[PDB]
Amino acid sequence: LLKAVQPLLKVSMSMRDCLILVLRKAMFANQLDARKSAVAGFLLLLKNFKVLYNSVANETFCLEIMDSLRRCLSQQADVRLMLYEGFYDVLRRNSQLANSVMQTLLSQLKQFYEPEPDLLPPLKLEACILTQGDQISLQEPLDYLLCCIQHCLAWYKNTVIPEAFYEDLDDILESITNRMIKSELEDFELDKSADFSQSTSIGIKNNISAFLVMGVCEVLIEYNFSISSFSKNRFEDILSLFMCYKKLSDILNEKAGKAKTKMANKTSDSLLSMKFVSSLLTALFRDSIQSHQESLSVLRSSNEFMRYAVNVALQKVQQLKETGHVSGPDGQNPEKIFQNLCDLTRVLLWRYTSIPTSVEESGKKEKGKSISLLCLEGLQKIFSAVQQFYQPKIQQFLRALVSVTQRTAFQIRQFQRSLLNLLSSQEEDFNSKEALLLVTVLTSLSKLL
Amino acid sequence: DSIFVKLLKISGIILKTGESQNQLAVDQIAFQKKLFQTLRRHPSYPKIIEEFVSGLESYIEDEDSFRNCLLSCERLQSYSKSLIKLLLGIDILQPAIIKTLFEKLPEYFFENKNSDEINIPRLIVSQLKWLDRVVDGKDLTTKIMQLISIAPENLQHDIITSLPEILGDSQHADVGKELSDLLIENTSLTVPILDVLSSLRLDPNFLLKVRQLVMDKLSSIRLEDLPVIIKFILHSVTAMDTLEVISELREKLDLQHCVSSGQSCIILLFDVIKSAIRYEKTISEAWIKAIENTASVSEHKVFDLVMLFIIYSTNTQTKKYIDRVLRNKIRSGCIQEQLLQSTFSVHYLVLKDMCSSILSLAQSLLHSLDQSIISFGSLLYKYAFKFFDTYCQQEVVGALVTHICSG
Repeated sequence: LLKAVQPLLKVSMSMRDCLILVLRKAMFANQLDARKSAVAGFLLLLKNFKVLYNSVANETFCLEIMDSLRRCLSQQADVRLMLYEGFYDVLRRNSQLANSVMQTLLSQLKQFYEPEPDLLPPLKLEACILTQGDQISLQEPLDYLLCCIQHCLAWYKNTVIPEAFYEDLDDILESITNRMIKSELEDFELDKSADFSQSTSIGIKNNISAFLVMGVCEVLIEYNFSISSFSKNRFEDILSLFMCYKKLSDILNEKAGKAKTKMANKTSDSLLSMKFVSSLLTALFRDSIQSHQESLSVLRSSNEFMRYAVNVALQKVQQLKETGHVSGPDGQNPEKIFQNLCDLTRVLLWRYTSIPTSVEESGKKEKGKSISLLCLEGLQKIFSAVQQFYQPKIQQFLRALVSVTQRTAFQIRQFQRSLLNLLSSQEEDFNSKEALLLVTVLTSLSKLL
Repeated sequence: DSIFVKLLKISGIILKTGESQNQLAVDQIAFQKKLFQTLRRHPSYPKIIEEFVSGLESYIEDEDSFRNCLLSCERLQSYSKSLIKLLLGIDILQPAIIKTLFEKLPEYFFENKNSDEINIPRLIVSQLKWLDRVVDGKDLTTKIMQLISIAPENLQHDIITSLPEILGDSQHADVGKELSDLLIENTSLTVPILDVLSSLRLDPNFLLKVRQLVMDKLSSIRLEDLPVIIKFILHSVTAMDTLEVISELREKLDLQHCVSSGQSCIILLFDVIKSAIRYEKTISEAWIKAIENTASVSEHKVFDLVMLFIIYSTNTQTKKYIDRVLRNKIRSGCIQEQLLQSTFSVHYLVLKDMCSSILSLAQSLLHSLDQSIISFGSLLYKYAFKFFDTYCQQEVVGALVTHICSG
């Protein structure tokens, strides 16, 4: 509604001042949709109201709004979340605020930050939790917050410069990362002191804290990768972070192996942008550059990592099939998504084609979750998701990789010969699933001919 | 002269004598951050705040100077928020300011509406409204509830009606309990508690407790209080206590013992009903089906039909369930004239607005067979035309000649 309306509120002053009046009557309301629609309205004002009529009439006013949003930040979790998600969009649309905006979140973080080294659990995690009457709840999603920070800050360094907050934040995240490397779950009081009992208030708290921890780690992974021109110490740090992350995930598998499988909260979506994941696989499979390769040979080693960082692309495309949108930055600018889907397709074709399953050296346990298989699974889901949503850009799709059809046929034949080889090879324990979804892929592809 | 007024003058605000609204030389946030950063960069940053508060409290010892410190600031670039609220957004002065603000006010509980009919207690609570930040709730929570406990009836009632904008998610639930201690304390004070508590985040269990503490005291009440009570009740219900509470309510009520404050406050009751029926279909469908299930007893009363008309007008979507319920209802020797008589004889101002609602019902009735149907739809026109405006009458006859030329 307000996406439609607002071009009125460029002109009118009375309606503007009545809208904002209602938005500030709503943030202090009991029903939940009041808070959230109040934030939403606010951000949309903040967006289109000016880029920087008289600019002096707007800057003060938006600052007034953001002084108001420091209230909502004192309110329940999702209301904070919605901010954190929207602020990247704000800054891409309205650059001039950066010096203020960072501080709004910086101070929000500073209730948790502990800027004394030789203190190992380097954040306050009992500030992000609320217990009353034995009702135990999250407040302050710190993970999404850090995500917001990372994204805004990288974008800042990227475009804004071509001023002390960010020159600090560099060393802030550095110290946080180093402290994060060598905090080993007993500064967090995890795994043995607690047993993630979904019954007990304490095991509940543990569950929640752990999710937060893993989210934090994921963001820091994105940051460490982004910083360098592929310097090796940061990549070792990324591996160690991931090793703690996976340690937490398999702790939960131990804890989610016992109870019935209605804890589908483990698959809580990653805080990695589609963009970064595209760039990561691009750099894993189609990078032969010696100057970088010494670092990539480190990640390329740790297979578990390599399959983490595919399962992601699966969760992202699966978000694109269930909903029209994804979580991250530029998670609704569909051309961005179409770019990132093309630039996943490209790499997975490279991998799947060049290197089949029959070169495997892992054995029976990883043969149920082998990597090339998952490249293909994503390919099936991409092809399905595109034909659903991005119909008219299918010629654009393929020039990536003459009509629709020659492109289509050349793609088909690779799977065709692959399955033929698959059948002709054996009958004992032929890979049911691989076949099944090769066929499914071809099924999808058919519907362009 | 003092560090207080001098740093005011530095920060871009003028302190005048106490005759006129104070001024401001810059934007509001410019002034606020200049004050904040100037005290920070000033050495002994902790203890300069003591000199600040001492200078201020020594200045506002005069009634009019105090009032002008509280009055709106005059903008050049032409009105804004007051000086004291522009200090109240400042988090570092905030606790000391709130302390001293709560401190001296009991000199004024008899010196109310001093000069220009301004409730200085209402001025000082109106400093604490739409606070975009609160730094310590529980000190304020203790202070506010005790200061309410000491206060007189009218003033503390005004304070009660102004709390929830002040309060945070840190301090709702606990004050929910203390307000029930106030609920029990006086029968004079029961209703603005319900206003507040309705407007708060509170658990459904304490909410259900106080809901029963209301529902036992339904028929023991005057009319004046009921719409704000009922509004609270309309957003106190669960999804599962809906049929039970509608039945409880509907069987419990009078609407006739109250029967020009009566018809006015019943219109407000019905406006409260209009606000709650519109979207909360878990109550509207609950209501429809709570009355269709009491189609056995023909002793179901005005309120059952008033609700039929209001909800038929209200929801485009649930029209036909109402349609079918009434076509079965009418057939049983239930809904009859005498109900319609008193309905339109007293409850006309509510349905005065809902002319075309009635007329659509009538039109939909007269189409079918079962002359009971047709009889009742005609009686509808008669009484509707009788007690309503000349516009309504014009509309009726238009509709009638339409049914004539057409059907």
